[PDB]
Amino acid sequence: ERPFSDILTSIRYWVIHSITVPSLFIAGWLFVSTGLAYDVFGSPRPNEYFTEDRQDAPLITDRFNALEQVKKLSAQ
Amino acid sequence: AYGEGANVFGRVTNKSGFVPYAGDSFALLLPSKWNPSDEKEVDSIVLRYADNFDAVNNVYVIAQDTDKSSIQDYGSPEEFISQFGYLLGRQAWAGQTVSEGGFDANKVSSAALLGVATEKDKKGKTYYKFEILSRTADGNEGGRHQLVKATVSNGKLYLLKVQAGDKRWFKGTDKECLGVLDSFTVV
Amino acid sequence: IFTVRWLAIHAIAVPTIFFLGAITAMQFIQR
Amino acid sequence: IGRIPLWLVGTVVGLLAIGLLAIFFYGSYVGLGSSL
Amino acid sequence: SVTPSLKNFLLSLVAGAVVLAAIAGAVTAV
Amino acid sequence: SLTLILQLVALFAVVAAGPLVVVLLSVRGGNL
Amino acid sequence: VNILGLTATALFIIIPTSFLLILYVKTAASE
Amino acid sequence: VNILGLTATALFIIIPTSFLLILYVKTAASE
Amino acid sequence: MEALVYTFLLIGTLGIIFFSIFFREPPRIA
Amino acid sequence: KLPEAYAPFSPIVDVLPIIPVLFILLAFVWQASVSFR
Amino acid sequence: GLPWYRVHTVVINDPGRLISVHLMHTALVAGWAGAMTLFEIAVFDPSDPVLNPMWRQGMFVLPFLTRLGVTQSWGGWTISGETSSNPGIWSYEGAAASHIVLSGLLFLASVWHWVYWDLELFRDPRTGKTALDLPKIFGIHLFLAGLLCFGFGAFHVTGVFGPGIWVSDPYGLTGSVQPVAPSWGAEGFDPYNPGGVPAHHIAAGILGVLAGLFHLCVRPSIRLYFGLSMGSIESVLSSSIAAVFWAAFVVAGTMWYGSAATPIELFGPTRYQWDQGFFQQEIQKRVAQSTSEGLSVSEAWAKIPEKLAFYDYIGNNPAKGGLFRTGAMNSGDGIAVGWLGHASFKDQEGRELFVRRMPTFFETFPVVLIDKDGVVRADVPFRKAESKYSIEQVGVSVTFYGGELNGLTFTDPSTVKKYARKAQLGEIFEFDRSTLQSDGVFRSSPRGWFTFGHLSFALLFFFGHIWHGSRTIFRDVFAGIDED
Amino acid sequence: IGTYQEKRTWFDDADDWLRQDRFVFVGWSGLLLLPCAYFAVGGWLTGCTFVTSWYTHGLASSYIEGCNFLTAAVSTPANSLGHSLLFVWGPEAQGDLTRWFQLGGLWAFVALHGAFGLIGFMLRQFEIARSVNLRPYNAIAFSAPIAVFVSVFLIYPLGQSGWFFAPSFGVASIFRFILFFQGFHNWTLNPFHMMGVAGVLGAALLCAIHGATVENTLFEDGDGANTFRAFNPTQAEETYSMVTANRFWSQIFGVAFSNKRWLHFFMLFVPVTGLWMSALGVVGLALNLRAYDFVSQEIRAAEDPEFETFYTKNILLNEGIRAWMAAQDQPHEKLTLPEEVLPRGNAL
Amino acid sequence: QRVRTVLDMDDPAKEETVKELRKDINN
Ligand code: CLA
Ligand code: CLA
Ligand code: CLA
Ligand code: CLA
Ligand SMILES: C=Cc1c(C)c2cc3nc(c4c5[nH]c(cc6nc(cc1[nH]2)C(C)=C6CC)c(C)c5C(=O)[C@@H]4C(=O)OC)[C@@H](CCC(=O)OC/C=C(\C)CCC[C@H](C)CCC[C@H](C)CCCC(C)C)[C@@H]3C
Ligand SMILES: CC(C)=CCC/C(C)=C/CC/C(C)=C/CC/C(C)=C/CC/C(C)=C/CC/C(C)=C/CC/C(C)=C/CC/C(C)=C/CC/C(C)=C/CC1=CC(=O)C(C)=C(C)C1=O
Ligand SMILES: CC1=C(/C=C/C(C)=C/C=C/C(C)=C/C=C/C=C(C)/C=C/C=C(C)/C=C/C2=C(C)CCCC2(C)C)C(C)(C)CCC1
Ligand SMILES: CC1=C(/C=C/C(C)=C\C=C\C(C)=C\C=C\C=C(C)\C=C\C=C(C)\C=C\C2=C(C)CCCC2(C)C)C(C)(C)CCC1
Ligand SMILES: CC1=C(/C=C/C(C)=C\C=C\C(C)=C\C=C\C=C(C)\C=C\C=C(C)\C=C\C2=C(C)CCCC2(C)C)C(C)(C)CCC1
Ligand SMILES: [Fe+2]
Repeated sequence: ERPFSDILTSIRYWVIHSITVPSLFIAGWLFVSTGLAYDVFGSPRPNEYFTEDRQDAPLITDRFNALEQVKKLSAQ
Repeated sequence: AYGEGANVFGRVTNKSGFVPYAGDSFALLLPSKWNPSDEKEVDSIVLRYADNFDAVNNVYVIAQDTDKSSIQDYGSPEEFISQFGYLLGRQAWAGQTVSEGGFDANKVSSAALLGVATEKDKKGKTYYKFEILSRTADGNEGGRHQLVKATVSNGKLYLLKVQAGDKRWFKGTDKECLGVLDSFTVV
Repeated sequence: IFTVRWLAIHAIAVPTIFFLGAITAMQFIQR
Repeated sequence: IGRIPLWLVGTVVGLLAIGLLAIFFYGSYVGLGSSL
Repeated sequence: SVTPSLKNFLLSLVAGAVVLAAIAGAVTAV
Repeated sequence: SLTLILQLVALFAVVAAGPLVVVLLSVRGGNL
Repeated sequence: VNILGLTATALFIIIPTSFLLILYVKTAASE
Repeated sequence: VNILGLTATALFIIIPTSFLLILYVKTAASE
Repeated sequence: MEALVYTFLLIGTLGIIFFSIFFREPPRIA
Repeated sequence: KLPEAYAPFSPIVDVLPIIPVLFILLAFVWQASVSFR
Repeated sequence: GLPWYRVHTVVINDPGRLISVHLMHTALVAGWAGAMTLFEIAVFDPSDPVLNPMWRQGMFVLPFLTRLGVTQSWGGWTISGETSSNPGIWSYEGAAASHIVLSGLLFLASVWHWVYWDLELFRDPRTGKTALDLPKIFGIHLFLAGLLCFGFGAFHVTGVFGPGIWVSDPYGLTGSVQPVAPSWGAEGFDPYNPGGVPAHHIAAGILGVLAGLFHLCVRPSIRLYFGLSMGSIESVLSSSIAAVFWAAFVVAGTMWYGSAATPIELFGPTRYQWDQGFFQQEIQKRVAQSTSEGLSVSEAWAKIPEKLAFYDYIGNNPAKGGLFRTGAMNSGDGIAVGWLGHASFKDQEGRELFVRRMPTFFETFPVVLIDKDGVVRADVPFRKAESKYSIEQVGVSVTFYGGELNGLTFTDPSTVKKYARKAQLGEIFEFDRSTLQSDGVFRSSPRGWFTFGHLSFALLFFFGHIWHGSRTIFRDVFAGIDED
Repeated sequence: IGTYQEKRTWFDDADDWLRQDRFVFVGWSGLLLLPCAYFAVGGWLTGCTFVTSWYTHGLASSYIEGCNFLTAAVSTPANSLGHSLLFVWGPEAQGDLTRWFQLGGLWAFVALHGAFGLIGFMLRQFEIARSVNLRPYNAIAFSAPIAVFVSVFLIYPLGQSGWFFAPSFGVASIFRFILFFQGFHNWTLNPFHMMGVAGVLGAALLCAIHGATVENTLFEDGDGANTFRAFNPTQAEETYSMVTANRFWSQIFGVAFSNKRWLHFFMLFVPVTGLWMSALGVVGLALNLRAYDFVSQEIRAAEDPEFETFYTKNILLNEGIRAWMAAQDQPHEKLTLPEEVLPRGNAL
Repeated sequence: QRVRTVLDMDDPAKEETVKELRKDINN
């Protein structure tokens, strides 16, 4: 039945998980360090926190054209 | 959201807390944690900055036109200060009271002059620097210190005040206020 | 294997360590 | 099967988690959002 | 005429039907 | 800074001292 | 007197009415 | 609502207390 | 007028606390 | 601060406080190693 | 035996008393309706239909009376302003008398059904045990529901036989009861379009008639019979209470957001209209037109209707009262007597300042004066010490046009502060207060109280539907478990 | 079923494969509960590490900005969007996930999927209770958490201007929402809220007193100091002396329980009643219907400058709360309130 | 007549009017 006792103590289970867990850790490291989260996410970096046009917090103030509005109010 | 790596293992970029800024015919150091406010105080304001925590820690500049030649034509520091009493704030309470004490009759605030100065520029132009304590009857924030600096450009008499709370003055704002005050260079 | 317990454990095992390594990289991100 | 002790496995997992918590608490004195 | 909102509605509904079919397949694939 | 590396190796020395003792005593005889 | 009389009337129409209802139900539930 | 509060609080006390008392003595009458 | 109502209803509350404490239903061991 | 004789020992002494909390953790390790007898 | 919370389960399997208690509940509801609108007519003040409408007096069932077509009264007055020369039999308290006689008839029928409970109609000829033919009963009831919906949508609202409905202009000025033609397109699905209601009820009635016929025809299957606890009447109970708090959430939403059958003139405004500047935008573009072509803001403010300015008031907001600010809105702020005109504030140099409108979320709000460019020029000084924004030193005068005060410019600091505080709430109105002993705070609209009560009732009925679902599926193990 | 042949079909095969013993029970309710709950927890855990609030509330609410666990939050959509559901395909985003995140649409996504997850969890409780046939009082008690969830995450924003006034998914954001009701609504003085807090502290009372009493009036069952092993899973006899408990509480408190069943049912009864009354109170708050002002007390405070009370102190502190709220909590109002108009006391 | 002048007239009063929420992407 393998009730969480023999599984963690099994060398066969440990060997196949000696690669996948570090691979996931390295991929998670690189996903933030390479800025892919910044690219596919839309989150602003601290260097591009503010634009030259506005020194203050952004305001959408719209409901329907908010897509192109956040396009022109984000950090490009 | 263009593709570039994160900032890691390359030391810090800014720690001094001051970010340079220039406007029209002038340039000074502004605090990096302060946010400029759209609340224009006087009718002749070009730039104004303030702290996001408390709006008391604020600063702005004045671009009023001049009719004289220079601040030297204005004369002594006391005579120069005595003409510009609108910057501190007039008392809107007019009823006579003696139940507050320590101040003049029908007065709830006083302007305690903490100092004057005569600072010269690179060649010959003087940078008037003063310090005025602006207390109240209740002593809100333990009073307010007025750090004013003035100079003469090609017209456009430029005044400054770094108004800040007195509790902030001994709780970690005096050095930043002095750094703003001594960097008000007008060319 | 690919059992129900396998999928249930993996769907909460893989992404949490992915974001965990993300936070680990994210702590050392300088200014 | 039982070659690596379960208490040993739990000890390794716990030390990994505790050191990671120490790293995260270290991340409040440096990096982003660390008042510097 | 046919609005982009209505087009997105049609795409969302056929996507939901695809999701339902995928749920059925995943539960019948033991 | 050398103090950081020696801090980390001292931390390694103090985090490994316990498990090494308990593992060696678990594999060598008993009476623990 | 416009509402104190209302309160007096309310107390008079309830308190003995409630007392009578207590006694009546105490007898009615016993066979 | 100076004495409208009086009449509202009065009836809010009265109706459940009379109701509960009636059904309680119904219970207690049968031993 | 309100103070009388507050006092009366609160002393009634504490009195019925007393009633529920002392004049309660005695449980049976059977 | 540290003197001239003990100057490189600051990273050594920097680790000293965590000994008792790591010690109660060691006690948990030993109780887990005796299989919670 | 049965505890106090199970008393009505004495009539779970007795259809005669089930019909009887339904009849007497119907009687009590009809009697309450009649008594409530009698009380509302007794306490209603028709003195000013514009500045003191029914929703400013806390009238609750009367706006629903005026929604379906009953507008006149036997007292010789109509809410729209006209005089009911021949109001007819169907007045407000005439409908009350109809409700009362219906309640009496229903109560007598309830007593009859209680005393005659052993009716062979509830006994099936197969075995003689107590049973109800639930599929055919539902088919019949759905057929009657479809027939009534189709009739109400084909004759009442169409006006070929009935009175139609109350339709108002977008800003709620005129208002009228008239027949409405059906809207068979997407405009019919426009929630603010009254042309969809006849089409909605006609299509719903046709579909209900067909569904009831199919139910009368085809019987259900064994699988759903043993799944949904079909054999228990409690399944019908759980499904029906599910439907009614569905409809409760529907009515709460449509009352809070406004729709075609929710007129502002009858049920009060919405807080979203105030937060969206609807009446203010209407007034100001009615000023822009006829000000851009001469006849400037000195006059033509009297051209602005007084109802519109009453609508542009935060005291008219339905979300400005409290949980316990109890009663009529007039008992809250006083009855409006007249409009003093739009306040125009000007400082010492000449720019026109404006007072900031009060957000609905605040009970109190500071008074500030902002320029056209959006930066505050003055404020009511709290500190008044080392303050350089006060009106006493800025020099702002207030002027009024088109109202009881027209062309009058006040320069005194106390009165300009007071009228700025009054204009903080929106338009400027005078309220009579000593006639009803007004406390001062704002009350809530009948629409707001309706929405609050129905939201609470919908939550309670969601709990009831969960409990009855448990009761339906678990009818076998109530008293205990199988212990094996 | 029902002594008829009942030829096995797709429904029968699905039911037989679904209601069976596993490590995680799938059943029919797992068709909704598992995907909806998985999506909700994934969206929230993604939001507290990734989603910036700089374009929704103009704040920082994730670990990518340097926030900690509490200040990280899935932030609500902007009030300009009103009560829009903010679909990724809808007119707000139109298929663009990247800017759908910046719109705050995942707030509505996660709230919707969490409501469906609550529905699926209650349905899972009902399905398990049907599968092995005992009363569903767990679902009866679970009726109150979903009431709270609906009444604070949907009813309040739908009654107010929009989702911006709805709470955001995050501990410090919940704290902001809590102080928002403290200032704007006087939620402490609300009667239904006092009903709820009384019920919840009474639930804590009953839980603590029941656990302590049971563990303190236990029978012997021993010959060993570890009483935990004194209990056997298969026995039909009492493990704690209830009559001793009744005597102890009759002599300590004056009243005591005479029934385990009524004791446990009242333990169930107190928090469900408290949470339902709190839900009704926040439902009342959803339409700006508050227990804010006591009319008579504010009147006598107005015509009496000496009449100071704690209630009037609370009222004044609340308008101070709101005066400091408006500017930095309502960007879409852009309330540029100056420093002088802010109410404040002497010194400080 | 001009919608821009009434826009700047509604703005100091409130910043949530529907006409301010529509076609304000130019600002
Ligand atoms: C348990 C399955 C399930 C359920 C019940 C839901 C339910 C829901 N989702 Mg969701 N979703 C799911 C799985 C599910 N989802 C999965 C697996 C994913 C990952 C791909 C998503 C990703 C997702 C996103 C990104 C979003 C939703 C959203 C929504 C909500 C609105 C959906 C909508 O707008 O149209 C409703 C869809 C249906 C009713 C599907 C039913 C299909 C009908 C009955 C058939 C009609 C189609 C038919 C083929 C027509 C073509 C005819 C032609 C051939 C002539 C809704 C409550 C939206 C939301 O949360 O709002 C904020 C949203 O943006 N979902
Ligand atoms: C029309 C809907 C409806 C109907 C027909 C029923 C019918 C029934 N319910 Mg039920 N219930 C409902 C809705 C409904 N319920 C809702 C919405 C809830 C959530 C609050 C409940 C919660 C509930 C529980 C917890 C229980 C029942 C039970 C019962 C059964 C016995 C009732 C009884 O004798 O208690 C007697 C009730 C009283 C003696 C007085 C109740 C009145 C209270 C105190 C408020 C007073 C209201 C006021 C006078 C009128 C306001 C009405 C108006 C605002 C709508 C019965 C067949 C019981 C059961 O299932 O048996 C095991 C059971 O314990 N119901
Ligand atoms: C759908 C239900 C409903 C709704 C929405 C309304 C709405 C309204 N009613 Mg009405 N009413 C109703 C049912 C309803 N009523 C019923 C069933 C009756 C018969 C008893 C009445 C009898 C009635 C009268 C006589 C009057 C009104 C009035 C009003 C208006 C004034 C606001 C108000 O009610 O005060 C505030 C509302 C509340 C405070 C709600 C209370 C919330 C709960 C129930 C608190 C109570 C719980 C607690 C346990 C009670 C203990 C208190 C105790 C100590 C005294 C308002 C628009 C007044 C009016 O304008 O004339 C038409 C008026 O004089 N109503
Ligand atoms: C001869 C029948 C009749 C007629 C002509 C009227 C007429 C009237 N009634 Mg009334 N009423 C009746 C019977 C009738 N009633 C009965 C039998 C009762 C007891 C239950 C009531 C109880 C009652 C009350 C409490 C009140 C009225 C009120 C009113 C007045 C306003 C109606 C209103 O706004 O409410 C709105 C009516 C509706 C919204 C009807 C909606 C029907 C629901 C939503 C059906 C949906 C479910 C359905 C099964 C769906 C079918 C499925 C489909 C696919 C087929 C109006 C003049 C109001 C009034 O002002 O007092 C005088 C009011 O307070 N009545
Ligand atoms: C904040 C306090 C609090 C939390 C966190 C909590 C948590 C829980 N309660 C449960 C149960 C219950 N709650 C109950 C009574 C109560 N619960 C209470 C208070 C709480 N209960 C109170 C006060 C009562 C008294 C009435 C009952 C009666 C039950 C159960 O039946 C059940 C149980 O067995 O208890 C152990 C569990 C099942 C939830 C689940 O899987 O749903 C499935 C759905 C999921 C996971 C989707 C939810 C996603 C949410 C809605 C949206 C995203 C939110 C983020 C994940 C987190 C945001 C956090 C920030 C806001 C700070 C869960 C661990
Ligand atoms: C002049 C005066 C009088 C001055 C004082 C005035 C004053 C200020 C008055 C205000 C006070 C007042 C009443 C205000 C509060 C108003 C308000 C909030 C009302 C409360 C409303 C209320 C009904 C809440 C409903 C919500 C809800 C149902 C909670 C009820 C909580 C409740 C009663 C729980 C039980 C609490 C508790 C004490 C537990 C004891 C139970 C008990 C004896 C268990 C012991 C026990 C354990 C065992 O394990 C076994 C085995 C046995 C056998 C056994 O027994
Ligand atoms: C017999 C007769 C008659 C008469 C009749 C009548 C006269 C009736 C009536 C009646 C009436 C006159 C009625 C009324 C009523 C009322 C009601 C029915 C009510 C109620 C209730 C409720 C439901 C409430 C609740 C509540 C409270 C308590 C408070 C507030 C809150 C609440 C809501 C909770 C006739 C001639 C016809 C015929 C022959 C004989
Ligand atoms: C002076 C000095 C010294 C000494 C010291 C001492 C005196 C001692 C010790 C020691 C120690 C002290 C060691 C240790 C270690 C430990 C560890 C490493 C731990 C652990 C654990 C964990 C991590 C976990 C656990 C758990 C829990 C709690 C839960 C459940 C179960 C488990 C098991 C999982 C030396 C020489 C070093 C050098 C330097 C200085
Ligand atoms: C978003 C989204 C989505 C979904 C997703 C999913 C469904 C998934 C997931 C996911 C997840 C699910 C994630 C996660 C995370 C997690 C975490 C981050 C964790 C944690 C924990 C912690 C950190 C703790 C630790 C500890 C310590 C250290 C101490 C002691 C012990 C304990 C354990 C407590 C998609 C893409 C579809 C699209 C739409 C949106
Ligand atoms: Fe127990």
